[PDB]
Amino acid sequence: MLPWELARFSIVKDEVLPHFATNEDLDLANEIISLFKAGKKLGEIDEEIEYLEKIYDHKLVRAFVKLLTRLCEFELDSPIPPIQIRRELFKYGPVLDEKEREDIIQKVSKKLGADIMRFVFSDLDEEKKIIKAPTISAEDLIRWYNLSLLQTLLFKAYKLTVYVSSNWKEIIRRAKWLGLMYFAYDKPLRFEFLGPATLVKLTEKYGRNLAVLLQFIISSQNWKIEAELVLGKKFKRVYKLKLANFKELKELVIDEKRFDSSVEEKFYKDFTNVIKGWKIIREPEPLVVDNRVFIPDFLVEKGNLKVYVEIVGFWTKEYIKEKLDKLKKVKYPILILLNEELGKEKFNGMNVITYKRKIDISLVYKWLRELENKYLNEVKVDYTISGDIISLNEIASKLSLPVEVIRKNIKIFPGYIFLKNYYVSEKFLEKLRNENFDNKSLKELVSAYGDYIVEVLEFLGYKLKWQGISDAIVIKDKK
Amino acid sequence: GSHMVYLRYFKGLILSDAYAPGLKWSDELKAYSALAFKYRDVRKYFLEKEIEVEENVIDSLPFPLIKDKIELRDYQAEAVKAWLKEKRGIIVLPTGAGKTQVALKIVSIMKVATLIVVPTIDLITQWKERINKYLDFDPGIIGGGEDSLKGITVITYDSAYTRAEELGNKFPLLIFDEVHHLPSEGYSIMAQLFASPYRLGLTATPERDDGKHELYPILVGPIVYRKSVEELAGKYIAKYKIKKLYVSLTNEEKKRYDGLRKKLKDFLSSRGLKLQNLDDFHRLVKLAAKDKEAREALLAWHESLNIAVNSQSKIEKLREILQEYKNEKIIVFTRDTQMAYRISKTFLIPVVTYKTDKDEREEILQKFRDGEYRVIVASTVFDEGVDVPDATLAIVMGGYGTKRQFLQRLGRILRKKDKEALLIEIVTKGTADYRLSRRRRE
Ligand SMILES: [Cl-]
Ligand SMILES: [Cl-]
Ligand SMILES: [Cl-]
Repeated sequence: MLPWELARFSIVKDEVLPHFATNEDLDLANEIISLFKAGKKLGEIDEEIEYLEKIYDHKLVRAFVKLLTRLCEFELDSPIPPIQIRRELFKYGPVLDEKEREDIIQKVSKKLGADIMRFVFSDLDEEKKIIKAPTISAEDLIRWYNLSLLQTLLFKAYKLTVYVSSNWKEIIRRAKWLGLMYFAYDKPLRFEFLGPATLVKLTEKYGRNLAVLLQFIISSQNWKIEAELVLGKKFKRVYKLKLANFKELKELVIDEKRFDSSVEEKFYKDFTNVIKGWKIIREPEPLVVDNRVFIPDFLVEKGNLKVYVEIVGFWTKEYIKEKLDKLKKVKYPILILLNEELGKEKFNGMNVITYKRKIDISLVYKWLRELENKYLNEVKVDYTISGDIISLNEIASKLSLPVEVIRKNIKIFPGYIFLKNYYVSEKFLEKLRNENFDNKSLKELVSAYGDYIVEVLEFLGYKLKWQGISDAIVIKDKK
Repeated sequence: GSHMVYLRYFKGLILSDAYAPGLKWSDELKAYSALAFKYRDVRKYFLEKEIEVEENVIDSLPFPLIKDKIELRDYQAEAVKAWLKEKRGIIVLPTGAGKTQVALKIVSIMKVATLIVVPTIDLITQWKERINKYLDFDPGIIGGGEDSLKGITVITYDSAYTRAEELGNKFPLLIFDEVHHLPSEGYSIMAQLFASPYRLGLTATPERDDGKHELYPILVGPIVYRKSVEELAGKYIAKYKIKKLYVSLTNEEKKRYDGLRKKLKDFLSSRGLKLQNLDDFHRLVKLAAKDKEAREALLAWHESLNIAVNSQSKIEKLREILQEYKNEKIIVFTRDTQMAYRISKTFLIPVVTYKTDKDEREEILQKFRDGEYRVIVASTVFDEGVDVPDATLAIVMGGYGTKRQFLQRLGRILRKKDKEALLIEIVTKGTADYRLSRRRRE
C-alpha cells in the first residue's frame, strides 16, 4: 500500500539493496512526528513540510507522512453528503459582507440541520483535522518504514524463497490459509512462493496476503528469505533481494489472527459425512520426490486405493499445469480444488474440481466414484500357503476359477518369490541353494524333486533345446 | 461488366484497378495505390476521362440536424466565400478575429460530416462549446479522456494520427485548427491518411521557420484569404487588459513577517550570507542537513514568503474587485489549492481542485456556462487544468510567479471571444513583490 513512486533502493551487481532508514534519520523522523499534533489540517501539513522536502530526501519525507496519517484518527464524515452541502450552500453566488454571509450560513444551516462550515469540505483529504494525534515513537516510525519499504519491493517480486528449518509446520498452513501459490523443496528446505508478479487482476489482494505471511516470518528468532525482482523495460533483468534476520522491522497492522478458513474446515467436514466409503487422514506425511516436498492437503482411501487431495487458494493456468506435471511423478492419483476467481475454465482437468464458495462434497464423489468405476478390471485377493510349492494353476483350481483370471491378477507375497508358473517360500529356496547341483541332463532328476524347471532356471540354469520330454541335448550347467 | 474500374479506400490508402496520376502499382496490395488524400484528384481524373467507376471510398457519418446561429461580419463573410470557390485551403486571421466562426459557418454550408483536428486540450474545450452555441449540436470528442464519434467530432493531432486509418474515410470535410503544426514530420503522414476531399486550414501564423509550410498545397491547400492585424484592425477585441494591483500585508502579518525575516538577517549574515544566487541557495540547503539552526533559518524564509503569497489582504482585495465588477462571470485562479478553499468558504462560491470528481466538476462547470453560478474559484497547480470556460474577467493570485506560458493561455482563451477581456493579477507588496518585480519578463 506504500506507493512505488516512494520506494527508494539501490542496485549493485545482482542484489537490490534497499535504502532502509537508520538512526541518522531520527532528526527527520522527529520533526515530521512533531507536526502531527491534534487540531491541525493535514492539507496544511503538506505546506509545512515543503522546506523539509528540500533539506532531505523527498521520498523518505513523504513516506513518513503517509505512515503517520494512517495512524491518526480524524473527524468522521458529515451527516450530509458534502456534495449536497456545497450544491445548496453555493446557490447564493458571491456574498461579500460577513453579516449577509452570517445570514446565508444560518439559513442553510437550518435548512439542513448541521454545522455546514465544519463539514463543507470534510470529504476532501486536504481539509481533514486530527482529533487523536498519532502515538508512534520517532524510533518505531523508522522500523515501521523499513517494513513498509520491504513489503513494497516484494510486491514486485517474481518469486520469494523462505528458507526455514524449525518453523516448517506453521508458515505452510498459514500460507495455505492465506491461499498462496508455491513449490516446496528439500535441498535447503525452502519454499518458493510465487510472487505477485505472476497474478494480474487481483494482485493487490494477493500481495496483501503474501504481505501478511511475511510479517509472521519476520517475528521470529532466526529467518532467511530471498526474492527475485524483475527490473527493466527495454533491458529486463532479474535481481536478488536477500535479507536474513534483519532488525529494523516492526508492524503496525493487526491481522486479527482469524486462524481458520471457511472453505478448508468445511472441506474436512463435508467429506466425512457424505462420502463414507473413504477413510481420510487429516494431514498426510510430506511426500518427497526428486528432493522436493509436495505437501498434499489430505489423502482419501477406498480400501487399498489411496489418492492425495489438495484444495488450492489462488489459481493461474501456468501454476496448476506446472504442478500436475511436477506431481506427474507422484505414483498416485490426485484431485485439486480451486476457488472460482479470474481464471476461467480451469476445471477442465482430470484433477480439477473448481469450487465456488465452500466445499461441495457432492461434486467430489462424481469423480471419486468415477475413478473406481474406471478401475473395473477384476482383481480378486487371494492367499497361498505353499504345501511344498504353490502353483498358479493350483491357486486357480482351489478357487474354482479359470486359470487366466489368476494369471492376470498375479500377487506378490512377502513369504515367497515368484519364479514363473509357481511360488517358492524363501526359506525353501535358500536351503535348495545348499543342494548345489552343478550340471545335469535328460530331466530325469527333475521328477525326484517334482517342481518346475523355473526354479532350477533362476539360480544357475541354461538349455540349448526347446523341447523338454524325449528331447535331445537337454542339459544345464554352471560356467 | 468489363467497363467498370474499382476505386476503394483501405486503411489510409486509395486502391484502383487502373492507373491514375499519383498512383503506383503494389504487388503487395495487388492494385495501383497511394495514400488516401489523393482520392479527390484521382476521382476527377477518372471522371474527366469519362471512365465509369464503381466507387467505394467515403463511408460518411450522417451530418446532424443543426441551426446556423452565425451572422458573419464583412471580412468573415469574405473569408467563407474565398474558401468556397475551391473548397480547399488555409484561411488566415489574427486571434479573436473569429477563425472558429468562419469554420463553423463553412460547416453549416457544406452539410457533410466533418472532423476538426486541434493541437491541444484547451482547444478541444473551446471548440466543443462553440459548436454548441453556434450550431446547436454537441459534437463527438476523441481526446481529453473522451471517446465519442459523431457526425461532428473534435480530435487532437495525436489521436488523429493514432486513429487515422480508422477515420480516414469517414468525414468528407476536414478542419485543421492551428494548422501550422501540420507539416511536422509526423503529422505529415496523418494529413495524407485521410481521404477527405474538402479540407479547411486555420492559422494566425501560417509561416514556419523550418520552411516546411511549403507542404500546405499537398496537405490542405494554399492560403486562400489573409488579412494582417493592421489590414483590418477593427470589429474585434484587439487585446486583453492586464491590471496588476498590489496590496499591503496585514498589521498582524507584517509583525511576524519581519520578525522571522529579521531572525534570518542575523543568522544568514553570521555565516556566509549570499542571496539571489542559486548556488548559494543550495549552500544553505546543504548546511541545513546537519545544522539544527540552519534548517530553522530556511524554515523562516519559507514562512516569510508563505505569509506573503497567502496574505489575507489578497483575499480582501478580491472582495473589492468582485463587488466592483459584477457585469459578467468571473473566474479566480490560484496556484495553491488549500488557499483556494479559503476563497470558497469566505464568499460561498464553488471551488474546483485537481482532485475533484469529474461528476462534480461537470456540475460546477455546466452551471457556470449556463449562468447559475456567477463567480468560481479554481486551482490548476498539479493536474494542469485547461482554461475550460470562457468569461469576461479572470483574477490570478499566484504571488511567487505565473508561467508566462500559463499566463498567455488565459489571454488566447479569452482573446477569441467578441468582447474585450480584463485580466487582474494580485501580487502582495512584500517578499513576492520585492523578488518577483526585480525582473520584468516582458
Ligand atoms: Cl499490371
Ligand atoms: Cl524551401
Ligand atoms: Cl535567481
